[PDB]
Amino acid sequence: ADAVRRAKIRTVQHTKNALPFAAKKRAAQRALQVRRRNVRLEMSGNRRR
RNA sequence: UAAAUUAUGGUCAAUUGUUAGUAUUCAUAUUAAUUUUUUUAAAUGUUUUAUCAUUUUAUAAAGGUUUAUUUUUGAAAGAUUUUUUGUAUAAAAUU
Ligand SMILES: [Mg+2]
Repeated sequence: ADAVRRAKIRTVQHTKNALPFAAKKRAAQRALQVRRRNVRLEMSGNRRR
């Protein structure tokens, strides 16, 4: 009975903390995102002849 | 071919753990799997001016390809001084 109780709140905390955890791990990657690639400029740069 | 010189009148050792620094496993370690994790969907407001203008704002990517590199006198710094003057443009060297 308690093993299902441990499994229930782990999925309950996952539904609540899906949105705020996705914002912090996005901002943690943006600090390491020095000189991101612009993909629409490389695809327009390959189009030029 | 110098021929054994004669108080042997001083023996009682070494080890108390304190070091002038590349040290070797042909089978173990590095790689991918038994395991990876987390995101991202473009379409964009730099600003002051004397106003249809003028003053300040000098290294984004792909492509093409390089033996090598750095420092403006000029703009600013910057001053009760002033000449667009204050030695920047080069060499050796190693695919
Ligand atoms: Mg000056």
